Amino acid sequence: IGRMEKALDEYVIRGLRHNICLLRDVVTEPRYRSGSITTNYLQEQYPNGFKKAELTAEEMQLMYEVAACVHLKRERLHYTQGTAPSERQLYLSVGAGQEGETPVYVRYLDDSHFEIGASKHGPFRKMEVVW
Amino acid sequence: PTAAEDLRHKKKRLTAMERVQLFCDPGTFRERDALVEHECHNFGMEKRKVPGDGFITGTGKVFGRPVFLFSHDFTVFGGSLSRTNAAKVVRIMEEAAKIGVPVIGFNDSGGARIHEGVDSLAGYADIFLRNTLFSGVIPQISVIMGPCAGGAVYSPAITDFTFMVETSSYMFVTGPEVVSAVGGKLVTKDELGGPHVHATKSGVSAGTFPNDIVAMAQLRRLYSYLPLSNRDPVPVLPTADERYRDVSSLNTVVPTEVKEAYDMRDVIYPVIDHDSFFEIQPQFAKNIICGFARVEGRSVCIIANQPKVQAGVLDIDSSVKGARMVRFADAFNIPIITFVDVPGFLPGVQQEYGGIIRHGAKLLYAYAEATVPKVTIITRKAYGGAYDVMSSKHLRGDSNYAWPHAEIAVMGAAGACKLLYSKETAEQQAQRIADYEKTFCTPLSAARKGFVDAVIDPSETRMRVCEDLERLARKQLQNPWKKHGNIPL
Amino acid sequence: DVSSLNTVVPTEVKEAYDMRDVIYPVIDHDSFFEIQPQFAKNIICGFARVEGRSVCIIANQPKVQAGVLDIDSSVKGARMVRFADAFNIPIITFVDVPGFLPGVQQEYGGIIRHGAKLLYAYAEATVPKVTIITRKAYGGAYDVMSSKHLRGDSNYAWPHAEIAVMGAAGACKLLYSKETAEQQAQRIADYEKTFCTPLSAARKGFVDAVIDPSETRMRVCEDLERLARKQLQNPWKKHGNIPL
Ligand SMILES: O=CCCCC[C@@H]1SC[C@@H]2NC(=O)N[C@@H]21
Ligand SMILES: O=CCCCC[C@@H]1SC[C@@H]2NC(=O)N[C@@H]21
Repeated sequence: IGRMEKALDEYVIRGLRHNICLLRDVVTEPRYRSGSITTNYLQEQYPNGFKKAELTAEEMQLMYEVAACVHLKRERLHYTQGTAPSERQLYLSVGAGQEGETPVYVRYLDDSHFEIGASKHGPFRKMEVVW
Repeated sequence: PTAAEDLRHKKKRLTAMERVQLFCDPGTFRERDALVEHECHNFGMEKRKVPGDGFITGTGKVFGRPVFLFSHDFTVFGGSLSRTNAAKVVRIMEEAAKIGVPVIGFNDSGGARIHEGVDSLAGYADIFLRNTLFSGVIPQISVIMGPCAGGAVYSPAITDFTFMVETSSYMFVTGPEVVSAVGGKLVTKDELGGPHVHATKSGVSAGTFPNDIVAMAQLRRLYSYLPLSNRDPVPVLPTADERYRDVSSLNTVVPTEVKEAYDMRDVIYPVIDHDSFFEIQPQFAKNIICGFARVEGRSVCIIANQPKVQAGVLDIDSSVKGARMVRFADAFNIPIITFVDVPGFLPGVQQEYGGIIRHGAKLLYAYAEATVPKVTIITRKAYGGAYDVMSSKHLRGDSNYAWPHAEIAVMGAAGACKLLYSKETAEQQAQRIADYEKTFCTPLSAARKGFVDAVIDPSETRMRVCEDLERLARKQLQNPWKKHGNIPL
Repeated sequence: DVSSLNTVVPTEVKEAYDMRDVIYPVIDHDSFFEIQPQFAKNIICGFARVEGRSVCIIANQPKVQAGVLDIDSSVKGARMVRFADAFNIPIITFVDVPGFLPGVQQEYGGIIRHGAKLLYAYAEATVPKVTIITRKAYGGAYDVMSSKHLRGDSNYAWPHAEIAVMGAAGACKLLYSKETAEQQAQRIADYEKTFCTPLSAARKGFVDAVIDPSETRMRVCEDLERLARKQLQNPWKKHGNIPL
């Protein structure tokens, strides 16, 4: 299953819609991983239309961190020669109303390594992003 | 400390200094002049002097490259110009003329300052002359953040590109009060000169943005494309994308039926680098696309027809749009890449009553006068004078290519069959139109004459374009000596 | 960090100071090569480096003769400016002048010819120029020492500067012919307060900005880096006709 989970996310499809979200949500459901299912499983678990499951706090935090890293990496490309920055303090907030402003730092110690933290003078984790 | 700007933000609007701070780098703005007064002494203006005098001019720095800018201030006197406001702008433009640096201005003026008399006209004239002289020397970009009325509208017009903000901006020559006075019609300011009107109807505005923040964010991206001056070379940026990336999806873009339509962006996007298109005038004359893009890390100019809208037929507005884009691109040594799909010109009385002859000649003049490297690709068809206009090989074109299902003919098969057989026996349609289209509506004849270099598979377009654009990097061509041309206005 | 420049200028207008205390912090360490050190000591000329590039230095000195322009100083500065411009070398000047040296010997020796040489050299030059007014600039001396109107690139002043037509006494005398006696006390002070300050010259637009003395190195490096590629040309001539 884990393999499928991972393999679903690496399938790049552009130009038309698909049902990969439904497959992902069905596989990730703890009912499906319980061990047994039924033939009325789908409509039993999807009474009104279809609604994809949401994200937990840590997943949304990780998405924020990766977004900040990507922003910094693409920003450094446009600068000329060595006149480029290496650290910022960003304020990420999804939604049109800035729901949950989360301050973020970034350091870009190498080509594919950062020092993400809460802000300046905050403990750093040194994750990795390759894009 | 957030003093004196609470009144501004309460109206859901930003300040000039905040806009300047958002545009440039975090700490690289050096305000030039800050303690200047109007010295008017008329109509009870001897009092209420202001330190900044309603203008903010500085130098700044974007992406490590220098810039010059100025911003109007709406709080102070409504942003009106004077004998003294225009002096700062003139000094900035003169300095940016000595050094090869561009100029960007954020217009917010409410009109002229009446209390100065004709001195406002003097300042306007000086700014107009500087814009006229320095156009083609340094790129000029203008953004309109608020009201812009009176005769001040003309200086943004001479500038290369004008952008507009959606909710709280407008521009026109004469106010609606005079329109009501003379004609008797009641029209609001937005109905007269709103951003939508200039985006779709008049064709003056080159774009529209939803917010000031987005305006700055994308203005930086636009600035990343431009060359610094007239004599400086085209910028080249590092990029991980490579010319060996596979593009085989182009083999299927063109439908096998001649009456079905397709989107030209499906051809434009694969050739250029990923996520590197900046469309210019997206909502005006949609049958033609113009903008900037990068090919192997160097900025180029894109001009292509679109059979999605009106069968990709040339027109007045499309001609003006393409002509302006080509002229600007050539003025600053930027390569041009074109994609051709045209059945001809739009037929109609309104067209001749509006002067198609003048307007359609502008694109041809711009294409013929240009001396930058050109690359042309004929995908499906090219008929009549439209084939000549859209950068044909005879107009000193560098390299021309065609796709295996193209067609290059004098006109459609029906008209040729009609003219070639006056009173030939009836039913001549079936056994003559098919034969003529088979024999002469194909790139074989044009290739025999030598009008296309080679017939290529659609999968090799990126390879060919990168090769040619790399080889043509150092072409030196010059026109005969002239004081200047005489373009059909 | 150069914060020692905040204290170089004394708070009294009649006390003297050494201009080298202003010259040395701005340029790089141990990089001054004085030219003609023992002749016309009221003016200093030489070569120096700013951020690794050679520049030309021309500054007055209130230590010697109140920093007053003269014949010999004019010749020295004119030759230095002409040589520096001939070979595309940036020029940086520091201004502190009360005027020209008064005396019969001066007119009997041709001050009119010699003082025009420095003005000609400053006006003819096309290299980037930077000017800093520390304390004062009066009369034609302000015009001669690379004023903004002579196609100067950037001009700066310090917060206690003074730019006026002449001293307060002469202006008060000419502005009130036979005004009631004791006019000295309540007129000279007022005129010096109102017009012997950089506010009026900044209002007219003759100085770009009024800066803290601690930012001089930053401003000079920024301007000299930006001005690296200026291209200016004079009208066509076989050659000039300088006042010999
Ligand atoms: O066959 C009759 C109408 C054909 C029009 C073909 C297109 S429409 C606009 C343009 N002008 C032409 O003469 N041909 C094309
Ligand atoms: O007040 C009387 C004498 C003031 C002289 C001030 C200095 S001396 C040389 C130069 N020439 C002037 O007119 N003023 C300065």
